[PDB]
Order: sequence, then C-alpha cells, then structure tokens
Amino acid sequence: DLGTGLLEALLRGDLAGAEALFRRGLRFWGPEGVLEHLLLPVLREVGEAWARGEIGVAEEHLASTFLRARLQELLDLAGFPPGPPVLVTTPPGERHEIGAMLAAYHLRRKGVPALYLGPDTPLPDLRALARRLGAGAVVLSAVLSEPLRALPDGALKDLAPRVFLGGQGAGPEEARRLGAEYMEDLKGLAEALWLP
Amino acid sequence: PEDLGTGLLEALLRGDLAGAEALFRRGLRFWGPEGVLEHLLLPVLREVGEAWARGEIGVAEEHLASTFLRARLQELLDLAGFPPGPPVLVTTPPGERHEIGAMLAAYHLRRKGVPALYLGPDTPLPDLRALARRLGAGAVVLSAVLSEPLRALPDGALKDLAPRVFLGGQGAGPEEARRLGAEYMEDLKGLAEAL
Amino acid sequence: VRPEDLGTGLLEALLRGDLAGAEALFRRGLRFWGPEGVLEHLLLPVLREVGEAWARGEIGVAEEHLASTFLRARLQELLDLAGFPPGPPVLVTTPPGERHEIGAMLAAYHLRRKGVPALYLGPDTPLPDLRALARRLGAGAVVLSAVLSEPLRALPDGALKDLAPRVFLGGQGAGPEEARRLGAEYMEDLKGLAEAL
Amino acid sequence: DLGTGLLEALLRGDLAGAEALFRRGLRFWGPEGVLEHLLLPVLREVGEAWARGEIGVAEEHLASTFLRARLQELLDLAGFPPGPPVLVTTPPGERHEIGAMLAAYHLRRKGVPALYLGPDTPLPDLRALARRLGAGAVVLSAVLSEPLRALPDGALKDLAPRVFLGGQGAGPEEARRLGAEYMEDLKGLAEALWL
Ligand code: B12
Ligand code: B12
Ligand code: B12
Ligand code: B12
Repeated sequence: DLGTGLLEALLRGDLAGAEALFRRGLRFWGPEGVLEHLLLPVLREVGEAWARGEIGVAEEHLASTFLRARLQELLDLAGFPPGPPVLVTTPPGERHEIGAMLAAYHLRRKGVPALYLGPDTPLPDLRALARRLGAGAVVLSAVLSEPLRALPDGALKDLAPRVFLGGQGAGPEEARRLGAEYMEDLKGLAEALWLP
Repeated sequence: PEDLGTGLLEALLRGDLAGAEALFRRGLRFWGPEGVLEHLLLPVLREVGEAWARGEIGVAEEHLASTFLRARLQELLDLAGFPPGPPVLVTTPPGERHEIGAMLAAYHLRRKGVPALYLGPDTPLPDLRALARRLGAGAVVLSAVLSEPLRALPDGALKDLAPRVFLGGQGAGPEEARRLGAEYMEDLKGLAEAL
Repeated sequence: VRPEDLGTGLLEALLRGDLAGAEALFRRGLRFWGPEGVLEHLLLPVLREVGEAWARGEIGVAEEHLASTFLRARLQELLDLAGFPPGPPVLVTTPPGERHEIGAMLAAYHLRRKGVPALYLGPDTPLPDLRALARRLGAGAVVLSAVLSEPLRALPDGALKDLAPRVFLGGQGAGPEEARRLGAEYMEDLKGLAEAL
Repeated sequence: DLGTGLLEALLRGDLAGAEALFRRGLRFWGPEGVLEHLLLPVLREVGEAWARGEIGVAEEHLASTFLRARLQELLDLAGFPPGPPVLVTTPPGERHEIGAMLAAYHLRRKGVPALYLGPDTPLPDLRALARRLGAGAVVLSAVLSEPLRALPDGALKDLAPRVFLGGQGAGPEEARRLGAEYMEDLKGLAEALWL
C-alpha cells in the first residue's frame, strides 16, 4: 500500500520523505515485514515501470540505489555472528544484487555468519575463497535464467560443502543439473543449512 | 593509526567483518569523515585494486573488501545532511561501473549542504538529462575512473545535461572535459565551492 | 533485542557502567530508526525514564549525569557527521541559567540535517554577548531551547527581541505566551524550525 | 601557528575549517601531543582574550564547546576497558569540564576504566554511584577554589577507597581538609592509583 508513496517520493527526489516513509513501514511491519510489504513490491514496480517505458534508467537507478542502501543497513543491523562463514553472491553475469542481500539478511537474522560478497563472482575465485575461509556453504541468487544456462553441468557442485541456489531465474531442474540444492523460501534457508 | 590500513585489509581478507567495522570506526574517530576516506578507505581500496591486478588475490576476495568499503561510504552519505532545493545528480558515464568516486563526490557535496542525489553508476545520457530537466537539477557531476568510456562519447555530449556539468576522476582530464563540454575539476573540495 | 526493548537495554547498560554495550545498543537504534528517529524513539525516552527514576528516588544525579553525558556524546557525533555548510549561521543556545543542553543540540542537528549552518554555542549564553556574536557573524537567526520555565521567568519583557533578525524559542519550559512576552517566535516541533527558515 | 589559525576559524564561525586544522594537529602530534600543543594553548588564549575583553562569553562558549567535542572524541578513541571504574567529575558548583575530561583521558590511555560523568556532581549522589558501580576511585578536577571552600571538612573522604583532587583551584592543604589525595600531574595518576 505504502509502495506508491515511497516510489513517488523517490521519483521527485525527496530522499528525506522516502526514508521517513520507509522508517514508518519498518516501525509498523518490522524488519522482515517491511521487506515483503514495501521493499520488494517497490522494487518490482520500478522494474515494471522501466519495462513499460514509464520511467527511464536514471529514475530506476535512483530507486534501486535507495533500496540497496536500506537493505544494506538492515544487513548490518542483523550483525555478523561468529563461526565458519557462508558466502553469498550471484552467478557470473548476474548483476541483480537484492535477492542475494535478502538471503544474507535472513541467514544473519538466524545467527548464520553470511558474508555478502556483492554480485557476479567467478566460480573458481568463489571456490578458492570458500576453501581458504573454511566456509560451510555458498548461497547464490539468480534473477535471470541465462547465466545459469551458460554454466556446465555440475558447475556449482563443490564450491563449498553445501551450495544453495534460489531466485526467480532458478528452478529445481536447473539446480539439479548444476549440482546445487534448490530453495525457494529464505526464512527456511538457515534450517536447511543446519540439517544434513 | 599508521597500522589501521594494514589491519583493516587483513581483517577483510580473513572475513572478520566485525573487526573490520571496529577498525573503520577507529579511523573515522581519528581522522574525521572526510579524513577517513582519504587516509583509510581510498588507500585500502587502491591496495585491493593493485593486489587483484598483480594476480595476488581473486575476484571473490576483492569483492568482499570492495562491498564492505562501499557499505561504509553509503552509511556516511546517509548520515550527511540532505537539504531541500534543486538537486545535483551524481553518477558515472555510460559504460563506467566504478562507482566509488561518484559516491565520494556526492558525500563531499552533501557535507557542504548541497543536495547531491547519488544515482548509482552508468547512466545513459538521454535519461540523465530527462531526470535533470524534470527535477530542475542545478548541476550534474560525473566520475570517470577509465578514460575509454569518455573517448567513446561524441564531442559536446555532456554539454547541456544541466545548467552546470562537472567531470572528474583519474579517467578524466581538462582536454577531454573541454571536448565533451563539461567543466573539469580535480579536487573534491573545490566542487562545492564551484556552487 | 526487539526495538521495543532497546530503551530498557540501553538504560540498564548505562546504570551498570557498560559504555561499550550502551554504544552498541545505540548504534542498533540508529540503524533501525535512522538519525532523527533514534533521537525521538531512543534518546528522548531514555532521558525521560532517567528523569522519572530520579524523581521517584530510584537513581541520583550521578546516574543521571552519566546517562546525559553519554547521550550528549552520541548526539554530538551525529552532529559532526551531518557536515557544517557555508552561509550566514544560525546560533543555537539556551537562555541564561539554563544548563540543559540536549534540546539545543537537537535543534542544531535537525537544522544541519536540512543544510542550515546551525552553530551550537553550548548552553547558558548571556543575551548581550549572544546579540554581539549574531551581528558580527551576520547570523540570520538565533534559536533558544528552554527545558525549565524559571530561567525564562528571570528575563525582563522583550529581552529576546532582535538578538538577530529572527529569534525562535522552544522546549518544554517555553510556551507561546512566554515567547510573546520575551519577543521571540514560538515553535513547538523541531521539524517546523527548518521550514520557518 | 595552527593554534592562531584554529582560534581565528572558530571566532569567524568556520567550524569546518576549525575541524580541519584540529585534525591536522591530531595527525601531526598524535593524541597526547595535540592536547599539549594545540588544545590547551587555544583554551588558554581564549581565556586571556576574554579577560582582556577582546572576545565575549558567546565566543568563549563556542570555542569551549568545540574543544569539549574534540576531547570527547579522543576519550572514545582511547576506549573503555573492563573492570571496576574510576569516576571522574568536578565538585558541586564547578562547571569547568576540560580538566576532568583530560584526567579521564590520561587514565583511559593507561587502560584504566575512567567514567567521565560530566561536571558538577552533588557529593551524596556521587558516593551513591561509586558504591553502586563498585568504583575503586573517584577523581575530581577543580579550576576554581570557591566550590572547594564551600564543602565541609572531610567531605571527599570515603567517596571511594581512593579519592584524588587536582586542578588550579586545588592544593595540598585543601585536599587534606577535604580528605582527598592531592595530585598535580595527570601522567602520574594511573601510577598513583596502582600504588
Ligand atoms: C526489478 C526488475 C528489473 C530491474 C530492477 C531490479 C534491480 N534494481 O536489481 C532492472 C532494470 C535492474 C532489471 C534488470 C534486468 N532484468 Co528485469 N525485471 C525486474 C522484475 C520486475 C523483478 C526482479 C527482481 O529483482 N525481483 C526481486 C528478486 C529478489 O526476487 P526473486 O528472484 O523472485 O526471489 C524471490 C525468492 O526466490 C527469494 N530468493 C531470491 N534469491 C534467492 C536465493 C535463495 C538461495 C533463496 C532460498 C531464495 C531466494 O527472495 C525473493 C523474494 O521472495 C522482474 C519481473 C517480475 N515481476 O518478477 C524482471 C525480469 C527478471 N527482468 C528481466 C530482464 C530480461 C532483465 C534485463 C536483462 C533487461 C535489460 N535489457 O536490461 C535487465 C538486466 C540484466 C543484468 N544482469 O543486468 C526478465 C528475465 C527473464 C528470464 N527468462 O530470465 C524478467 C523475469 C521479466 C519478466 N517477467 O519477463 N530488471
Ligand atoms: C582502485 C581500483 C579498483 C577499486 C575501485 C573503486 C572504484 N573506483 O569504484 C575496486 C577494488 C572496487 C576495483 C574494482 C574493479 N576495477 Co579496478 N583497479 C583499481 C585501480 C587500482 C585504479 C584506481 C581507482 O579505481 N581509484 C579510485 C578512484 C576513486 O580514484 P580516482 O578515480 O583517482 O579519483 C580520485 C579523485 O579524482 C577524486 N574524484 C573522483 N571522481 C571525481 C569526480 C569529480 C567531479 C572530482 C572533482 C573529483 C573526483 O576522488 C578520488 C579520490 O581522490 C586500477 C589500476 C591502477 N590504475 O593502478 C584498477 C582498474 C581500474 N580496475 C580494473 C577493473 C577491470 C576492475 C574490476 C572489473 C576488477 C575485478 N573484477 O575485481 C572491478 C570492477 C568493480 C566495479 N565494476 O565497480 C582495471 C580496468 C581495465 C580497463 N582498462 O578496463 C584496472 C585498470 C586494473 C588493471 N590493471 O587491470 N578497482
Ligand atoms: C538531563 C537532566 C538534567 C541535567 C542536564 C544535563 C545537560 N547538560 O544536558 C542537569 C544535571 C544539568 C539537570 C539539572 C537540573 N534539572 Co534536570 N533533568 C534532566 C532530564 C533528565 C533532561 C531532559 C533533556 O535533556 N532532554 C529532553 C528535552 C529536550 O525534551 P523537551 O524539553 O521535551 O523538548 C522537546 C521539544 O520541546 C523540542 N525542543 C527542545 N528545544 C527546542 C527548541 C526549539 C526552537 C524547538 C522548535 C523545539 C525544541 O525537542 C524536544 C523533543 O521533542 C530531565 C527529565 C525530562 N523529562 O526531560 C530533567 C528535568 C528537566 N530536570 C529537572 C530539574 C528540577 C532540574 C534542576 C532544577 C534540579 C536540580 N537542582 O537537580 C536542575 C537545574 C539545572 C539548570 N538550571 O538547568 C526536572 C524539572 C522539573 C519540572 N518538570 O519542571 C526534570 C523534568 C526531571 C524530573 N523532575 O522528572 N537536569
Ligand atoms: C573555559 C572557561 C570557562 C567555561 C567552562 C566551560 C567547560 N564546559 O569546560 C565557562 C564559560 C563555563 C566559564 C565560566 C566561568 N569561569 Co571560566 N574561564 C574558562 C577558561 C578560559 C578555561 C581555562 C583553563 O584553565 N583550562 C585548563 C584547565 C584544565 O585548567 P588548567 O589551568 O589547564 O589546569 C591544568 C591542571 O590543573 C590539570 N588538571 C585539571 N584537573 C585535574 C585533576 C587532577 C587530579 C590532576 C592531577 C590534574 C588536573 O589539567 C589542566 C591542563 O594541564 C579559564 C581561563 C584560564 N586562565 O584557564 C576561565 C576561568 C577559569 N574562569 C573563571 C571564572 C571566574 C569563571 C566564572 C566564575 C565566570 C563568571 N562570571 O561566571 C564562571 C564560573 C562557572 C562555574 N560555576 O564553575 C576564571 C577563574 C577564577 C579563579 N582564579 O578562581 C578564569 C581563570 C577566567 C580568567 N581568564 O580570569 N569559564
């Protein structure tokens, strides 16, 4: 409901009003709630508005940068607990960061030390870092399907002892082909990781 | 203080984000906001860049460090004043994905009471002018790390994005700014003075 | 710790002398509510509980001093992150005899956040000295925060008139009538202050 | 003449310039050094200028508030170690804070958990806080002598097992009368406390 107001504030360059509206939502729904009720709907509307030609790239950039900033702040508010890290990123060629940041946030909320790398990490580099840090897991967020299609069979299999793949670009069959565990629900990710 | 840069980078490369945050706050408290960016954030960023280019670290390690430093700068940006009145749009040229210079410029402006709107990097020029016109922006500021994206632009391309257009970063120089129709500025402090 | 509990947590941290813990809780609040929000939803409620606990006799002045000093330091830190812009300043202080500084610092902070060069002088400034500084710096306004009403009672009618081209008075110690008596504009909401400029 | 420059910046309301000069001093002399070479000489010049009538109370206030803020930041950079605290304040009626903050800083630099309360604490309330926190010591800074003269004999005696009094307002006889240990040198404070 609040999404229209927030987007209108952003598109008129009223940063203070956007942040105030976002804080109101955060106070009302709480951290998880504001992400499902406000952040994600606005992100989606920005996407759709762009594709319809109602807004241009500058406006989309402004809105996306604002939402990233808000999500980064929630990520840091969940804080960084001890223990072997989980590396969170996106496949090579994937620049959509929000899904990855959400996954890191839901993990940290459950006491999992999710290290958000940013998007678009080469698989050998990722595997090397996981090995060196003794990471328990790698979590990948895929918005587009093409970057997954470009990977060879089994490519995600041994990035770390456990590898999870989600996002709208992914499905069970493609996860199976790549050797990743497929997950749709962020709230359950920590439990899936703690389980064998 | 002499050791904060080494300490911060080592903390990052071992995935000690809590340690890295504490060291960065120490730098912030010692040097102040502008100072920590000059004396800590930028030297560490540069070292990360050079280590990558020498092949000493991979992209995952660089990403870890870079993402953390971006987050810190964004946080300072949001703590600055955002005053009302005609904004200044801050971004990078099309094809330029290095964003930290643009964020720094937005930060220095906000610290001086200029309503700098950071768009993120890599904004098409027709879209930038549309938003500048629609918001009645007084200026556009572009940060260029690489020179190639500027060379790809036609003469006069930046000329009337807004009433004033500023170009800086290591990718830019006075001649290229003149060719593109932008004002060249080398020092971030001088940017705010120019307005 | 739920946001609803950060106030209790922060006060408990202070009352046991755990400054490191208090700072962590305050940063959590800052990240959750944002800069203005943490002041309204954490700093001010804690200060009020401290005040009420003192009046009930549960804590003394030393505990209040510890909490006030800590919260002042946090607000000062936010003030210095806002950046100080150029242009004719707004001088921010409290009336003579008024040693409560938080209201004044809050006013300076809200102004700086909106790009107004609010110069915080500290509290308790003699009126002739204040007027002299305003004219020398060409200050566009003076802002006074009054927590208690007694320091305003001590001032003669019209005392705040033309300290500067605009003079604003607020805080729990002030009301529109005392403001009218003293020759100041009354403002109740810190947000309205920036708009008035 | 960083000190001259800093004071001139403050008296003209150039807070950004004053902060930059202070950071320069901090970077050159370091934490202890900037206090000796910059903070204290400026405070004394402010004092002298006021007494000569060259500046008013508003200017003094502005400079004092700025220096307090800088010293609070150094206090927080020193950190707060664990263990039973030392409470640092000033006598009732004493509103001068810098001396007390300096004492807290020298203690924290030596790993002593010096809790700065702010100035002007009633003695019963101070004793109650020391008791409740199990404080090992109380440290008082006195600039003026009158606030000490107003106190009854033995008033400071058992605020904690160790009670130290210093500052220009204090001396050995008055410390003896009040039941405090008199100390002149900040550097020596933590050593006095350990022995
Ligand atoms: C927003 C959006 C954009 C915007 C804004 C997003 C941004 N700023 O990051 C921008 C303009 C950025 C964008 C870019 C593009 N996108 Co677009 N746009 C969308 C839109 C509307 C939403 C996508 C999104 O980011 N959602 C948020 C993400 C986080 O949600 P999600 O993946 O559904 O994940 C959910 C769950 O799976 C879970 N989750 C996410 N990750 C993970 C991981 C794990 C492990 C788990 C358990 C859960 C989980 O959390 C999420 C919320 O519950 C969709 C259409 C739609 N309505 O869905 C397209 C869509 C993704 N876009 C599309 C396209 C084509 C593009 C572009 C290539 C277009 C172009 N020519 O530039 C570009 C850029 C390519 C690139 N790499 O740069 C297509 C892709 C089609 C395909 N077959 O792959 C889509 C699907 C449109 C459509 N319905 O046809 N897009
Ligand atoms: C530091 C650095 C980084 C930092 C960059 C931070 C950033 N710029 O966003 C990090 C580690 C993030 C990085 C990442 C990458 N970069 Co890099 N790295 C470098 C390095 C060492 C260049 C220095 C630099 O970026 N300076 C930082 C900026 C902020 O400083 P500056 O531009 O001098 O600007 C200063 C002033 O001009 C002023 N300023 C800036 N903008 C403006 C604007 C105005 C108006 C004004 C007044 C002032 C002003 O403020 C700044 C501080 O003083 C070079 C190698 C070299 N030159 O020695 C590469 C280099 C630029 N990187 C390169 C690449 C390819 C990358 C990566 C793709 C590598 C990777 N996969 O890990 C990524 C891309 C990430 C991204 N898309 O953002 C290549 C580019 C090759 C090419 N010709 O295309 C280089 C040349 C390295 C190499 N030899 O291969 N990089
Ligand atoms: C901290 C404190 C002290 C500290 C102050 C430290 C410091 N340097 O800041 C010290 C030790 C000095 C102190 C001493 C005294 N104080 Co006292 N203490 C407090 C306390 C806990 C502080 C309140 C505060 O700092 N901020 C809260 C203020 C800013 O909020 P506010 O006034 O509601 O104002 C709001 C708006 O009006 C607006 N605003 C503020 N200024 C301005 C300006 C403008 C222009 C605008 C638009 C808006 C605006 O912003 C605020 C947020 O919405 C309060 C308890 C309380 N409930 O406040 C008492 C309280 C004010 N103190 C009280 C008393 C009695 C005293 C003493 C007289 C008693 C004594 N001898 O100990 C002395 C007198 C000292 C003096 N002459 O100033 C009482 C007052 C009794 C009463 N209600 O009338 C209170 C209420 C405590 C209680 N009884 O519960 N105190
Ligand atoms: C700043 C200042 C104020 C500020 C204080 C603000 C603040 N929050 O800090 C304000 C505006 C409040 C102020 C007001 C007043 N003050 Co005044 N002002 C000064 C000033 C300029 C400070 C200078 C100073 O001494 N700083 C340094 C501190 C640290 O003291 P110091 O001399 O350096 O002592 C050193 C050591 O003693 C050591 N130290 C300190 N504490 C301790 C503790 C221990 C254990 C140890 C080992 C060492 C130690 O550290 C210091 C640095 O090395 C002085 C001018 C001056 N000559 O210094 C006056 C001065 C002290 N003020 C003075 C007076 C009288 C007043 C007022 C009475 C004026 C009035 N008309 O109201 C009021 C009284 C307020 C009160 N009730 O206490 C007189 C002192 C009179 C006297 N000889 O007794 C002075 C000297 C003015 C002058 N130039 O004549 N003042």
